[PDB]
Amino acid sequence: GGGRVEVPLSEKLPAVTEPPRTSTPATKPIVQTSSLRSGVKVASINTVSPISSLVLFVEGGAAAETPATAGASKVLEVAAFKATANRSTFRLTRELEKIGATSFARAGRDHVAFGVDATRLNQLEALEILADAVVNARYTYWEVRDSLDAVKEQLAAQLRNPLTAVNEVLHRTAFEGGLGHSLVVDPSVVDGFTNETLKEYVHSIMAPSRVVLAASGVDHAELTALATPLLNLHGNAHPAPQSRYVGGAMNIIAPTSSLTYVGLAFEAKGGAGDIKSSAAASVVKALLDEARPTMPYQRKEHEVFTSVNPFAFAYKGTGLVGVVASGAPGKAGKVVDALTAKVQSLAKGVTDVQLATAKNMALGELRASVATAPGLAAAVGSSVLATGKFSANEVAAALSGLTAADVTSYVNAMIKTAPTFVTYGNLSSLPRVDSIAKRFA
Amino acid sequence: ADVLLLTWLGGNEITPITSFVGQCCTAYLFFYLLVCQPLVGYLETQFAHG
Amino acid sequence: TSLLKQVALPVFNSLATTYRSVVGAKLAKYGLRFDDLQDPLKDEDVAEALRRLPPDVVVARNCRLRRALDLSCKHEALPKDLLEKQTPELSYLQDVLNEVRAERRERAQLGAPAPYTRIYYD
Amino acid sequence: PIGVWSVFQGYVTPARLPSIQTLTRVGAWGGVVVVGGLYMVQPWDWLA
Amino acid sequence: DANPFLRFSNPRPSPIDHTPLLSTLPETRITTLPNGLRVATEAIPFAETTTLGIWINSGSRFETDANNGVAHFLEHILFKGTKNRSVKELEVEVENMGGQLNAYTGREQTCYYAKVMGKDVGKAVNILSDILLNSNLDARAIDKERDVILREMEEVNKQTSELVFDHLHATAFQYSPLGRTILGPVENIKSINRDQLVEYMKTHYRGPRMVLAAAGAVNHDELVKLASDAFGSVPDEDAATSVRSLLVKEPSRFTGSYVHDRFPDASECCMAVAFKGASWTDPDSIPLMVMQTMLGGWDKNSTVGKHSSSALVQTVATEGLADAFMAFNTNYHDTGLFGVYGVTDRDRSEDFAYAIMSNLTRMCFEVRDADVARAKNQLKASLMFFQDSTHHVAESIGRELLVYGRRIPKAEMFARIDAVDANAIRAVADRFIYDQDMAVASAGDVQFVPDYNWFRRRSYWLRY
Amino acid sequence: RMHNKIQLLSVLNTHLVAYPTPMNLNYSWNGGSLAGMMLASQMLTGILLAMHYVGHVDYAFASVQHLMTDVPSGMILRYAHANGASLFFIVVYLHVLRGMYYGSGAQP
Amino acid sequence: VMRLSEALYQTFFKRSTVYIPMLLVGAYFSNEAIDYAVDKMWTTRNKGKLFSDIIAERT
Amino acid sequence: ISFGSYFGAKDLVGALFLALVFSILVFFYPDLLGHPDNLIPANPYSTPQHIVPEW
Amino acid sequence: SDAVEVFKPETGLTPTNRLSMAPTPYIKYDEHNHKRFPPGTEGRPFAYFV
Amino acid sequence: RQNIPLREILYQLSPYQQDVIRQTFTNAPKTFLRFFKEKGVGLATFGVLFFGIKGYTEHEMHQERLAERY
Ligand code: HEC
Ligand code: HEC
Ligand SMILES: COC1=C(OC)C(=O)C(C/C=C(\C)CC/C=C(\C)CC/C=C(\C)CC/C=C(/C)CCC=C(C)C)=C(C)C1=O
Ligand SMILES: [Zn+2]
Repeated sequence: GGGRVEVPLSEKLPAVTEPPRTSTPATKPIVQTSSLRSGVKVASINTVSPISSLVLFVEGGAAAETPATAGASKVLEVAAFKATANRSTFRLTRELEKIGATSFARAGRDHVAFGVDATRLNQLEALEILADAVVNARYTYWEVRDSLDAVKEQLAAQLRNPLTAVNEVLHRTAFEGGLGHSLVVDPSVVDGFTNETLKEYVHSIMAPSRVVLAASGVDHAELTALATPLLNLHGNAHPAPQSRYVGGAMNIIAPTSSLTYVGLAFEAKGGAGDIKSSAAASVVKALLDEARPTMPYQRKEHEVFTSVNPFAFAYKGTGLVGVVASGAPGKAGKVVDALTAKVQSLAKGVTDVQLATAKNMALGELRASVATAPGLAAAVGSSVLATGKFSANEVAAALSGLTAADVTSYVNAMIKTAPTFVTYGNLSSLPRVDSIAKRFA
Repeated sequence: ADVLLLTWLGGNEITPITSFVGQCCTAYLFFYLLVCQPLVGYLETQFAHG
Repeated sequence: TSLLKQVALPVFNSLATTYRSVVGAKLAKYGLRFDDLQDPLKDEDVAEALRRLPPDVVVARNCRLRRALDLSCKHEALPKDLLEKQTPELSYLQDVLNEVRAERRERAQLGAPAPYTRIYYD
Repeated sequence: PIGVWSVFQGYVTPARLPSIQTLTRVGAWGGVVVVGGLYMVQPWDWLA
Repeated sequence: DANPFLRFSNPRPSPIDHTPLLSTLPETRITTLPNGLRVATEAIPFAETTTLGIWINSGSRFETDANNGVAHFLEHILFKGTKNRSVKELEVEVENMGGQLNAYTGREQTCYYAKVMGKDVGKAVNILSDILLNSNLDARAIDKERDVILREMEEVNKQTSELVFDHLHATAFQYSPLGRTILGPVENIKSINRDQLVEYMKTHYRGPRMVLAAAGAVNHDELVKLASDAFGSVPDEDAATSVRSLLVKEPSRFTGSYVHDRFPDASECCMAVAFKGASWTDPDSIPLMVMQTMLGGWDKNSTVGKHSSSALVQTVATEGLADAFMAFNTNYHDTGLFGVYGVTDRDRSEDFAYAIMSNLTRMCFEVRDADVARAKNQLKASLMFFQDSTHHVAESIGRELLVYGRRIPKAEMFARIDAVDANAIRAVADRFIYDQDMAVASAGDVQFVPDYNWFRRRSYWLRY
Repeated sequence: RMHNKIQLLSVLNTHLVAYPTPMNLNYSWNGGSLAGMMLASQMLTGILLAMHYVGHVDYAFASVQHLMTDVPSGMILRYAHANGASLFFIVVYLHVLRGMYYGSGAQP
Repeated sequence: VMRLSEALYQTFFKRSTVYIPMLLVGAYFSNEAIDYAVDKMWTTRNKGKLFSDIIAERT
Repeated sequence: ISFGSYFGAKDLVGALFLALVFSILVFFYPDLLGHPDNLIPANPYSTPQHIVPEW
Repeated sequence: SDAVEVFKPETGLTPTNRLSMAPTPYIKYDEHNHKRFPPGTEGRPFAYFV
Repeated sequence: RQNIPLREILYQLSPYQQDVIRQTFTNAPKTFLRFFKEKGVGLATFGVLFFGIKGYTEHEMHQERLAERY
């Protein structure tokens, strides 16, 4: 028979505290970074968590796509962690499921990320599986052909949300170059896709100076010493189509959209490279948070709006801070007027309580992004890929050291720059486009 | 040929030479049905598509 | 017996080459390849490996099969100009089928069955 | 390709074979047919 | 063979010793106030965020027929204004501490909690005590929420899985308190008022049934002082009206039964089959956790389902029997539920049902050791993933003090998991599954779901 | 179609009229239909024979002789039924040898 | 209300290979009892008329 | 190809060959494949010299 | 997924919609042919013995 | 019925625009010789084995009858 001691009772003398308590480190751990002799940068941060997260960041995404290889990042999200030169798909799946580890492939607009999350006792297995699935991937014909269907329903489901479509068209209108390409493409774009297209895209994006290995809860010396023979990469840097902000306006026609969506955006100058400008953009995003759901079942009523959803994206060298607001189909001009009034009242000055509230909201978001080990590893990897360092302490200091005059100056400089304007839905009521982009001038 | 020989032998009388030949024919019938068909067939598959 | 087995390996190669030459001479009169003899209804590993091929290869295989069946119905052979171009030992199915069989061997050592069944028509 | 072809290819491992418990549960059907035959014939006290 | 790419890792499932992970896991401190309220903290050494809240051993089970739905209506009302703070005052003060309040109401458990930063522990304690003790419960807000609930009831605005599970609880626990829904019927909402809410909170929200659990960046002594200042005025509990006396007075009953909710033009076919499982205090609940890991779960957005370790996941993914499914293991104070829930359509519903029944009965006879070692490793890894988020740490602290009576240490939990072997799995499956009555619930396009006799016949094998 | 309205005509059409068959079958694929024809012939001749045969000792030999010399067309019926067993076995044996030659019993 | 015992279930009912020989011995004894009852009733009713009654009478 | 058109006449040809052999066996050599001893009435006390079955 | 988009029910407080949104634990079966046992009656059934 | 991907052009002629039995008299010796060339080895193997073993058995039977002959 099995154990019969009930869980309200303590387990018997075969329940030992044989591992002693290890003493805590004296200070909060710092991020330690170096570079391999192949040129791949390795950055890691130690944690007290029992979960180690390993993520591999490669420059690419929608910004590295061509018209021939259109939608290759979305296919790479599904086709990753399959048969390699050393393991089959069955062997990799069983080796991940044996240690209880999880894998993801995640494609941004300027990068693709591959990651394995496991416990602290299986970090060598996770590192070896991740490196083998990234470096030595095969991308066989039949597996890509069978994955294309699931890619098509995942894109079709992701395009059901109007905010995703508005974000795509807004990035198209705001930028010319790499950042204007479409991430969530139409399903019919990848109808002629083959494994040669994915192999061509992977050969373009892969280079030793465009790959960053980020780890959370892993010793740095051990990680470099055991990843030197695994991340010895070769290849040439395919040219990157640098993007520029130009602004403009566009439209979308949706036949059975029960609402109408309006997007307004500006450029965050400096991109992710400038700490202060990104902090000010995050504060502006929090200042535009009209209906934040801080409590269950709370009903904040607006006169015109149905939903408000701001954002602040910080790419390399340039950014895009703005707001998307919904509304009734017959009240779209009122939605535009209210959005312009909100940005103009922000430019008229912020009043102490709002500044403190938005600073606390930005600090809470920044600290809750890095609370878990996979989130911290992703943040370290993205920051090192975009800049060369992780500066969360400096970002928190910039958020806390922000005055109302600096924010008012930031919004004043924003409204002088030409904006980006996108509509959506069965558009049967709209003010003319010339008067749309006049209220900030 | 083995099966037709067994058909011919059944209409004869019992004789030591016919007993010996019938025993050899029965042994070869079992040998073909149980040894030639799996093993020679596997060798043919290894020759053709191996 | 390993020393006699080492002597039997060039013997195995010699009998394999002689068999392949004779059968390929018999095969080329119908335009068939060696890989065209494998039947999906007979073997589920072949049925799965044929599913992993690009469609032009399957079209070419089906055309060769129909040509050979027409020749068999006519009790004829290929013309000599066409018969001189035949290459019955050109492989299109061997690597795919080998990888399918290796996958089925690797799954069986851990207790897993094959992820494909026999073909049923009912 | 069901039968000797399965064992020539290496598809019959120590795994995918029936366990000892499975063979014992199948092997317990040997007594059922013996008891059924003895019930049908009834050769009482016939054991030598 | 690659030298660096083929070491350290292999697909052969072997038991892993998780003992060195116990050296750095933090400790839980519990302090019992004279009120009877327990204050339990778990300090993570370099955390910047804090989850803290109040867990209550109450819910829809401890209601009556007359006030069924009061506990769910309470989380609609409680955040709409207190006697010291208005709606806007509460909104501004919560916004300034950078967090969000949240609430869950189960059949037997209720929590109200806050995810804040470490500098806002005392403010969160004060706010949580303010909603919990000094609420307005205004009749105008009650009328303003009654009509919204009545509209979403008239529209049948519900998740499909929640619909199926509510039908399953209603038919498996007939004529017992666990068969009621958390939402309650339409008539109780149509005749709700402030008096019932006051009486429910006065009866059930007492000292020995309430845990203040905080995890992340928090000091134990300061939380003790803050809780004694704020939550020190809660009434104590009579001995005659404790949780155990209420459990004895109205016990749970399991009845083998069948229900389907048929719709004329639906597309999906959701179905759940459950057996009577174990209570929280049964020592067989750990093998049921291992068996639930062995059955696993799968949805069709994954493409590696054919290489799964689980045989049920392999069968469903290879033959395409369901769009998604999951095995569940629900535990209550004196009973439980164990089974599989899935989503399919009407042409694959019988084959999915057969796959569920055949994989459940198979665990009584043939269980190999590799599957058990794999499931033990996966369950221990899943337990280590919950330690990464302070919200899950606080939730586990509250749940474990409410339902076990104590904080089970991680070493004891690993030792209790490691004591499970294949014979234990066969014994527990024989106890709970083999030749037993089950409960069947379905909703949607369910005209081809087999009836109860088909499900009852397939709980045993005639060939052994 | 007329065969699509009566279920007997649908089965007969599907399995005897429109059934797809390989076009390169030679004359060694006629063993089965010949075996079926011989089975039907044996059944017919025997059912006719059993109307003049008496299954008792001291009547069986005399009933076969009365069948041979006195029943109209009885000698034809007896000799046909006797040699039809031989031809039935010839055809079935050649059928089995065909299946042995071509490996016709293999999967599926 | 009335319910089969668990310990008696685990012995003679859970496996078919144990259930079937028990079924056969119960069938044997049921046939013996039915034979005994029918023969006793027939011999009691028709006493003095059978052949064995005349033979035992002539002893 | 369809069975009922193409393989009906092909079966009819072989059936006509079989009917020719059958007619030869019935009408010209009716006792060729048999045994002459089966034209003797059965005697349980006297056995024939050679006891062989049909071919 | 939502039941309004998947099951697509009619709107209203019909008898089927009331049980769909909140099923009752007081299920009444028909008892003209068979009277039920008390709910939660445990034990292996007596019908095996019969 | 199955779907077979295939690229071809098929030509068929009417049965009444062709001769029925007039190339049989021309192809008859070639068909005979091709049949015996294709199946020559197996028929020879069967005949040699059957008739040689039958002749050896018959000769030994005659010898054994002569050995007991007075
Ligand atoms: C021991 C084996 C065996 C015996 C005896 C046998 N068959 Fe066949 N039969 C087969 C096989 C195998 C096939 C499939 C041949 C193929 O498609 O290659 C077949 C095919 C057939 C066909 C399709 C046409 C053909 O000839 O290929 C018919 C009709 C047929 N059998 C009828 C019969 C009848 C009627 C009998 C007896 C009265 C019989 N068979 C006896 C094995 C046998
Ligand atoms: C596979 C072979 C076979 C089949 C099928 C068959 N028989 Fe015959 N039957 C024989 C043989 C051989 C004899 C012996 C004939 C003889 O030597 O006179 C015989 C003899 C008989 C006799 C005795 C009279 C006589 O002349 O010998 C009768 C009556 C008879 N069969 C009836 C039937 C009937 C009725 C059927 C079918 C419904 C049938 N047979 C089918 C082989 C067969
Ligand atoms: C490889 O391709 C194939 C062949 O090879 C070209 C075949 O040959 C056949 C099968 C051939 C068939 C079915 C026709 C042969 C005849 C048979 C089996 C039966 C013989 C019956 C006859 C002559 C008439 C019987 C008459 C009566 C009245 C009996 C019925 C009784 C009643 C209605 C009461 C098939 C399926 C085939 O696929
Ligand atoms: Zn509710």
